[PDB]
Amino acid sequence: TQGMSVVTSFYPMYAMTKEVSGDLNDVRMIIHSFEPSVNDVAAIYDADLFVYHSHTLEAWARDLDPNLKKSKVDVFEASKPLTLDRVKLYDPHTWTDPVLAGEEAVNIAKELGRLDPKHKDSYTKNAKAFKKEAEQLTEEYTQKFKKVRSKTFVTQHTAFSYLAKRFGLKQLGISGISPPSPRQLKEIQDFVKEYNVKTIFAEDNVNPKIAHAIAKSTGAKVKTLSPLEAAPSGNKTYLENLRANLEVLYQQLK
Ligand SMILES: [Zn+2]
Repeated sequence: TQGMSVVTSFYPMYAMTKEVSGDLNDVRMIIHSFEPSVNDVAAIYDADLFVYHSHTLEAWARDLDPNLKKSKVDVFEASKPLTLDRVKLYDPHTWTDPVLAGEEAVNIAKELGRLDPKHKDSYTKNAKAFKKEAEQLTEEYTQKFKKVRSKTFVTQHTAFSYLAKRFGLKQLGISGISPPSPRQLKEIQDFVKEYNVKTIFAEDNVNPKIAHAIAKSTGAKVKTLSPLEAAPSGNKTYLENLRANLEVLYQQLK
């Protein structure tokens, strides 16, 4: 409507762009196994800016060909300047590390500014505030995590490896990069005991029966920890949502 038409692949892309773009543009949203519908694709070609995270995640972003469709959408890989770790094929889940969520918002600002130079400074300022909020979050939880009685946890999938590097914590996913054999089940329960883990973290929108069973047979409590891959209910900013989840983690490792 007003300003540029911006499309994004999934919640962390949507929320970072939205906060960095402030009230200037039109920001909309369209995961490991997701293919765009014919409507999604049409709406990408129709946009000025489509923001996705990594071709290691939304692999389909590469099949887009604005040249053929005589469209002028700018296909934009927001995590390019980020070094990704190998599994562990790379682990895409950088967004749950507050610092790295920062670098990526800063990057999305840069691109918005290329597309629309008049408000360049404005994108920049919003990115800086986001960055500086991410750093207050990193610090607060750097303090909090060095005084917990349990530094290890298990999550429904391997989505928190970056969050875990950042806070000196150890994680294991029941599934891997994407949402487990009989051996793996056994290995997970052994990991739980070797490290004495008191909470298995399910995620909403993935069937929790396997986490409950592991927890049951292992003396551990199931709880919920969101990779922020699906959009959260409510009206919190990206980092408010990331904070609430760091805090579930700490309440449980406390
Ligand atoms: Zn994931």
